[PDB]
Amino acid sequence: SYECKLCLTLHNNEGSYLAHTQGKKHQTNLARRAAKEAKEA
Amino acid sequence: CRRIVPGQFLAVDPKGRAVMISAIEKQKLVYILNRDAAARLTISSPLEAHKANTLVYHVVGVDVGFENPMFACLEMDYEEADNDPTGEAAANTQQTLTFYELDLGLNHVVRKYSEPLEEHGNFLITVPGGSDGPSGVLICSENYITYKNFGDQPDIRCPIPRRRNDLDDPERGMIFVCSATHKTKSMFFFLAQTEQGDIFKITLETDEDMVTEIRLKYFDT
Amino acid sequence: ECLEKKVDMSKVNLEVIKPWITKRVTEILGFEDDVVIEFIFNQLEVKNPDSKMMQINLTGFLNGKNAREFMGELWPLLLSAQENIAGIPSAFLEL
Amino acid sequence: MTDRYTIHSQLEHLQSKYIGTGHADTTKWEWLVNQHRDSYCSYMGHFDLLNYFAIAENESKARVRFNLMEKMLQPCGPP
Amino acid sequence: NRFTVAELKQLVARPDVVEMHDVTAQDPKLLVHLKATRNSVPVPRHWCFKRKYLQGKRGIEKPPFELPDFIKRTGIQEMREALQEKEEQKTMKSKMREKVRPKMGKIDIDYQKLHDAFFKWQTKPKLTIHGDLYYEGKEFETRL
Amino acid sequence: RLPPEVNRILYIRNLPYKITAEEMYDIFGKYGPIRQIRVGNTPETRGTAYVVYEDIFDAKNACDHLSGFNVCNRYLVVLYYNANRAFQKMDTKKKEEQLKL
Amino acid sequence: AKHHPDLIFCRKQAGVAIGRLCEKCDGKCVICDSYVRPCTLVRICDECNYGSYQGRCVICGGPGVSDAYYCKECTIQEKDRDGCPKIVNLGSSKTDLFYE
Amino acid sequence: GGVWRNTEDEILKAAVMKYGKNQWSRIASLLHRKSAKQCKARWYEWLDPSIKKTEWSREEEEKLLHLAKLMPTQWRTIAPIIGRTAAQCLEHYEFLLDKAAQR
Amino acid sequence: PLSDEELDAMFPEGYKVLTGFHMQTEDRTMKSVNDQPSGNLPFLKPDDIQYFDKLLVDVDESTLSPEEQKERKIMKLLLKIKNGTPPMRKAALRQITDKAREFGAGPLFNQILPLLMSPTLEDQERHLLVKVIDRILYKLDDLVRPYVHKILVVIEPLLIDEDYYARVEGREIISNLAKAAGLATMISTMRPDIDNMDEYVRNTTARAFAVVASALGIPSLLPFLKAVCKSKKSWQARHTGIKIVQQIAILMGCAILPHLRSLVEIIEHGLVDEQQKVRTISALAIAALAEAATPYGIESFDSVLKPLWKGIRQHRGKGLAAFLKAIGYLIPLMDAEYANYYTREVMLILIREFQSPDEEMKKIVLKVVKQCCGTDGVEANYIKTEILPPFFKHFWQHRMALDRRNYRQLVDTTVELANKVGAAEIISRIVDDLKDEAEQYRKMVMETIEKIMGNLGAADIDHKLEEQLIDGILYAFQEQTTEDSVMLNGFGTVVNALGKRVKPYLPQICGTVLWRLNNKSAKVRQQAADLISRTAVVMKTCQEEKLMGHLGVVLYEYLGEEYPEVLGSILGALKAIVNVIGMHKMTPPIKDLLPRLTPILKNRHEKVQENCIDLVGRIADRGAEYVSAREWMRICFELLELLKAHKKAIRRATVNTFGYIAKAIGPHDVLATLLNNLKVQERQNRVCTTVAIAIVAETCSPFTVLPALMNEYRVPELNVQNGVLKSLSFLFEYIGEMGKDYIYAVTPLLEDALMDRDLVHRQTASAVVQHMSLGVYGFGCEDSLNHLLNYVWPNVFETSPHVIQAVMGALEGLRVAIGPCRMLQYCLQGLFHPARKVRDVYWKIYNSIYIGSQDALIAHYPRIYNDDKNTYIRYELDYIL
Amino acid sequence: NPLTKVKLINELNEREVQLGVADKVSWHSEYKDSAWIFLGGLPYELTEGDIICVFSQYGEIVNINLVRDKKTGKSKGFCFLCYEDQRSTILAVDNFNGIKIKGRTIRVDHVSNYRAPKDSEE
RNA sequence: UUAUGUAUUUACUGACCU
Ligand SMILES: [Zn+2]
Ligand SMILES: [Zn+2]
Ligand SMILES: [Zn+2]
Repeated sequence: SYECKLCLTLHNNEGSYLAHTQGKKHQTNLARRAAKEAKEA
Repeated sequence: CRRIVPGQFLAVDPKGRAVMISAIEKQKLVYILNRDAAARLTISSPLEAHKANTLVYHVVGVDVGFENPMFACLEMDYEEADNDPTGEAAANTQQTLTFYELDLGLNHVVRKYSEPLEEHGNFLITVPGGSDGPSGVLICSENYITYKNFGDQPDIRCPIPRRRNDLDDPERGMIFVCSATHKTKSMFFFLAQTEQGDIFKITLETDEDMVTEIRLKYFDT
Repeated sequence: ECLEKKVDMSKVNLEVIKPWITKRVTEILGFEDDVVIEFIFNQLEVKNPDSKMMQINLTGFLNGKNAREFMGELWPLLLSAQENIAGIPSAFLEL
Repeated sequence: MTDRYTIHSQLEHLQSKYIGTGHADTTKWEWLVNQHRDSYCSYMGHFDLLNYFAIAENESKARVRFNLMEKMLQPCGPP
Repeated sequence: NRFTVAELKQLVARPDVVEMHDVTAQDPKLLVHLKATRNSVPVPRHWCFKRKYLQGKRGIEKPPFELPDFIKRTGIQEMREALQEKEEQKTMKSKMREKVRPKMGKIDIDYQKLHDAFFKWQTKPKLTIHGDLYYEGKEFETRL
Repeated sequence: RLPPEVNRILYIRNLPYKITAEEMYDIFGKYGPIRQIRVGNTPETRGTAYVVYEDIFDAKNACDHLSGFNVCNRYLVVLYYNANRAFQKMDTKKKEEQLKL
Repeated sequence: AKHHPDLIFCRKQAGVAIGRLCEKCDGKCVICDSYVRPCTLVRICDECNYGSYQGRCVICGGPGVSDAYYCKECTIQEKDRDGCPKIVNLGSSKTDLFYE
Repeated sequence: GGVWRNTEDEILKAAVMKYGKNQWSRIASLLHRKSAKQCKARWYEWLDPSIKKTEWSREEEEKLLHLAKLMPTQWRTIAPIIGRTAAQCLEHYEFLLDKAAQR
Repeated sequence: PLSDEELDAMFPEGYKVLTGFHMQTEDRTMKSVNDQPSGNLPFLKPDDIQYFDKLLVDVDESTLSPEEQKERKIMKLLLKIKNGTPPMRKAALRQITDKAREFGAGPLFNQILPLLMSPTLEDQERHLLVKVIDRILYKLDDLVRPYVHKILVVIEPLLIDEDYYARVEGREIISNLAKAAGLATMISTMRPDIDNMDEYVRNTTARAFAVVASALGIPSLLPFLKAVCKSKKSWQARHTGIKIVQQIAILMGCAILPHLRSLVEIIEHGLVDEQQKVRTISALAIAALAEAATPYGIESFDSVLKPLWKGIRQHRGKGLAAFLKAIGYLIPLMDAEYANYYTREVMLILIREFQSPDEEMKKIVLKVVKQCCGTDGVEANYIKTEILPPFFKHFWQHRMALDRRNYRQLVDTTVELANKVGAAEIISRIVDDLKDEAEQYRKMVMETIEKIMGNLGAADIDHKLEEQLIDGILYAFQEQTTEDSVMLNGFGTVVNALGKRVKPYLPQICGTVLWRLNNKSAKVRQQAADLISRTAVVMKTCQEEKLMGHLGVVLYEYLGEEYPEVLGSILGALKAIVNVIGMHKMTPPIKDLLPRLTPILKNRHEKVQENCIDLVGRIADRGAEYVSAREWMRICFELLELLKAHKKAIRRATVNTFGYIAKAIGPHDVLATLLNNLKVQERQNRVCTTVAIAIVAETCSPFTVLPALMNEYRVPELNVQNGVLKSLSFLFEYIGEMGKDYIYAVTPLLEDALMDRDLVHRQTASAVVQHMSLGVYGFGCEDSLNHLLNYVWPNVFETSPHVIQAVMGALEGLRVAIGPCRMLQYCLQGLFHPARKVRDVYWKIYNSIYIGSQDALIAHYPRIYNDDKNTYIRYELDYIL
Repeated sequence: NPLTKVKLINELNEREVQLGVADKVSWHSEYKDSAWIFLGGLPYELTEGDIICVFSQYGEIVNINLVRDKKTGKSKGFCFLCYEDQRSTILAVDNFNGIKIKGRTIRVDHVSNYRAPKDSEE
């Protein structure tokens, strides 16, 4: 089974994963972890 | 050795037609024994005599000569004894002699008679009846022996003979431990036994078909 | 509460008690039945009856007010007749 | 009179008619009194625990059975 | 009505078990008596959590399974991996062709080696006593 | 002939909002005598009506030959209402013999 | 059974009448509901064996063929020493399928 | 029925990314409900990356309201002319704008 | 006829009273109004737009919105249940049961009840609606108190309904309504439906009282029956109450017995009443009670025999018929003197009433003859002189074969007359009518003969009569129209009774069958093949194997059929021949019989599959030397597609054939097949190859399957891992006490399975722990189980129902293995825990321990010290010698 | 009970037409040799002539027999009819069974013996 | 970032089922 690893979310099949690329934007809430990565832009 | 399922107390009809196996609480069973044409023993389905919240101290076969079989048992109902925190409600909760009559015509067990007791009896003794004797149940108890039989017999009390001045009693009662009925083809007697070993010869001497008075004597030790 | 001082129907008559109860239930629900008057009969057949079960099964037909006042009427008549060796309550001893 | 204590039984989910089982809201006193009653019927049930208890006093076996039997009504004390 | 962990911890002969919820019981003294009775095992750690006992095992990837050694010394792992790897190359053409014309004797290992591995070479595993209940980490705390 | 068809009633659905009072009297006294009508108040029920007659055959005339009849420009559908309920069981009526018959 | 969780057992006192299973359910255990190791006959109560209901299947209520049994795993758990295992109600299966 | 939920839309996007344009049986071979006709129908009707599936302009609306008067039906002839081109996005525009020109 | 007061009492609120020519149309004002509502939901039929009318408009939930749309979101739910796809059905149905306490009984029942009270329902819609009602009766306990009567006036005609399952639905929900509404609500509710004028509601209220009497016991309402039956203002009340007594007797059969006496003393206040209806139903109630008692309570009926005797002497009409049913049911309960006396002076009335025209009295005397000749009294020559000749004169007609309750009663009485008189006396009176031209009448005569000759035997039939019945059953077998088996089973039972005396009829029969097996292909070829399967038994025990070898080879090539139901009976016949001959001595030998059966095995019809693998199973264990041993391999790829077969007898026979194929060719080729089968996505196809893995395990011992089955837990797929755990479940369940050797090999597997995140892993490993726990009991393996208990025990809090019942079965299976002491040690310090969520689960684990072993816990309880008022120390255990 | 016999004699013909029983053995071959039929449940307003008018549709009834009571009554409720031909009785028991005249539903069956003055089912 | 309520697929369970 398939897992969004930053998301920590499980997925039964393939189209359950690659339709989880749009909701719950931790995908851009890694801007906080990028601000911890670098204190500027 | 559970509390609810039967097996502790076992009574049988003296003619040999039923048998009751009973627990110390809540549930009793009656099998109906017969014989079929190979002279072979057969057993019916177990009849039920369930009665909730009920202790049973002893059970015994009441002799009734080719009548509906009856079983006598010393019961005690304790639900008001455990509902009342005052403590005195469980102090005045005397036993009941109860008679279960098996309607062979209707194939079930009914509580026929239920009479309280002014002391706590511990075990019962069958009296032979039908044609042989005054059909009933003796009731042994602390410092007493009592013939009770339902319907018309007044309750006959006989206080148990203590010894002369035996030095074991500050305050202690005296019970029986054995029954040992005997049927000598003229009369019938009972070799009862107190807890020290003092066998008594209890004889029922009845002027009517009703009992009149009971009497006993120090047989041996 | 007051319905728990026990009764023994061997101590009481019943054929003198029925017309009062018929008259009361004709007062209570207005008209006449039989099956509730025969409820009174058949519930009071048993020698040591129960008053709480009586009150439930009359609360069903009647209001739950009228069952309450009916038990508070009917149970002291049973006690006032079972005290007496005659078996008759005070409303029918005096009248 | 009475009020609103109409609770005759309900959905027969498991029928725990085995007395002594107990449920979630079972107090200390209730399961200890079931524990004492099961202990007493197992004492007089087995012959040999009744032997062991009769040796400790000098009381005979019917004395011990009558004592154990009359204690099964209220063994722990009043509620 | 609910006397707190101070007094309840003062009363009990073993105060080392009374917790922050035992005050909120419906009978505290027997609860911390049975909590301090001798050989009991406690309630699992996840009765109060929010995570349904193992839904915290999300993103960690773990090895498949270590076979015990007496099974691995039969060669069944190597034969089985070999024919799985050979079967991963087959198309449906040959998977349906060798369904009706089957080559057999693919494994045919022996019966005496397997009998010896379960009967001569049986290994007692590493068990545990009855107290050692399982919680969620429990094998990543191998630091003891 | 026809018992199992409930009559003296006629459910009317998809009826215009411009019905002031008169047009239901028109269409439903056109076929025979009327008992009355029911006009809704909820904007659901506004636009959906009942009509009750004193005659069975007039309700048959209505429902046999007004099905999908187009009117002021929304065609209505007719059915037979189902009487199933009440709200108050009427009581203490006398309705004595009184020597009328 | 264990599969249909809404089926209720009779659970009254087991008489002398030996239980029977239909032809569709021969070999099934009654409680654990499996096929292997039958060890103990089924005794059913007299109300669930009366008149029209004699020799009828314990589970299906179809016409019985062979005798019914408990597993060894029901026996040694003493799941045979409770009431009679005659499944009473027919609920939510083989009813809607009849309506389908 | 042709319901076309998301877990087949995204697999169709992956399949058209892999296989191609005039090759539809080979990508209906992995969808368990759909035929190749329905795959063509969706990937040109909804999933085509040229479809500007939002952003109603003002030039195209004044275009279509006297383009759907030239040829009054026929929203597959005037769909490539408008270029909104989903041929029902045009019908959405035309019925929405004749609701808003009525109200 | 109406007035305006009844009129606005009738209608709901939200309402107020108050040639030709051509031109054109124009573009409209968009006459496109909604007729079906706003969603996907279902389609609405034109009759459902009163009940679901409020859904065609959108609420937009505000400004028309109290909580009431929440209590008419149930309108959407009833529409989704009544007319929807089954996912929508179970979705809406689970939703309405989970919120049934939230919606309340008011809105929910006053929408459900007028929907059922529509004249345009359907049996499946009635089924789904009564499903909705009984599913909301578990949740609305003690809340249907106003709504009992409004449920009953809908539900009650389910009791008198035609189809049986609708009657069972009626009885079950009135029993649930009885246990939910208590008792006083019932007596309050259904009393005014006694005196009511309509006999439909009066009969149906009587049956409703009977079913609530069964659900709540007789003596709760026995004063009510005693009340309503002695009421004397209108006879309809007495008729109704005695009808109640009748249906209580016919509902709960022998559980009326301990209340019988106090129940029969009601009924004898009837039988003397002035209405013939009341006396008639009092006799019918006595007949139901006497049917129900059987054979008990005869001295409880002794107050009834004198009015029954006076009634049968003085009356004539239907009161005589009810009295006659009553005495016919009584006299088997009676001792032999009084029974023989009442028999010998009721036979005169029965001979007087064989002339009777009415059909119900024909049914009643046809029942009375069954019981009044079974006892001891009526001797044989009396019966065969004048009981049976007018019997066969007046009852063996054609119309009594048509009516099914007159069909089966007549044949079941004719069998009893054959029990008393003899075999050939009845048979020789009806054997000539196996040659009749009514199919139902030949069916009746054949069922009569098969029951007689199965009960008694065939020794009484001479050689002047067995040819009569042989030609009778041959003519009857040749000319049947229907697909019934009754004449097939009749043929089989007859020839099994004749035994070896059928020897000069086997040429006639086998000639008739072999010619009979061509016949236009007109489906009387499964009659010929079924007849071969039925008479295959009698030819071995009659020293005939030449003609067995003759029709074995004929059935070898009638198996190339295109009709499936022909070929299924062919395979059934060939199966019966393979049994009745040896396998290794049969004329189409198994070397070239099984290869004909391997392409038959790819035929997806259920009958052909079923018979084919029964035959392949017998060949695969008893004849495995007739192959290539390549051939068994290329059919054990056929037995995987021979799963997924919707009959469960196929699926449990094919796993046996895997076991036998394995014992032939070894468990390393069949098992790689069954392990490639474990990745399919389909149950019915993975659980039944898991079972086959356990079969190939236990036949050819594990250590032949268990290394590879232990290996394939390492394959990273969900299905194969749950498959090897489920196969360990079935394996330990099958092998039992051989689990003493393999428990250390699978404990490191089950610790990983119970340690795993997914809960299906944990439920399957818990089932394995259970079966292993019961298989190693008493062998000293209580250390491994106490290890695995530490991993089972945290699964206690799971609320998925399958995994909670799997772990709770595992705990009550570990009770006996490691002890009640160890399980009681784990139950303690959590029975009293503050959360109820943990407390109730540990109390039901403790209840399973307590009822599982109550006495063994006595040593194992903790010590609990004394508080202020109570003594909690069991002192008797504590003191010493 | 008084008119479930209507349902039973109707279920006879419905089960024959269901099973397809030929007319040689279609139950009327037992009530051969009898042109008599028992009526049942007539209204008491029915004279002899009105019964002849309704049941003469399949042939003029030769011998009618109402059960007029002895002195105090006028009609009890039966009638027996004897037609010309027995097939008229077949037609009448098929066609006139379960029709209803002025309220009450009537029934027809064969007789096969004689004019029995009172035995049959009131 | 644990989490809800729901619209809602997809997977999975019970040797479920003619
Ligand atoms: Zn089992
Ligand atoms: Zn039962
Ligand atoms: Zn079955």
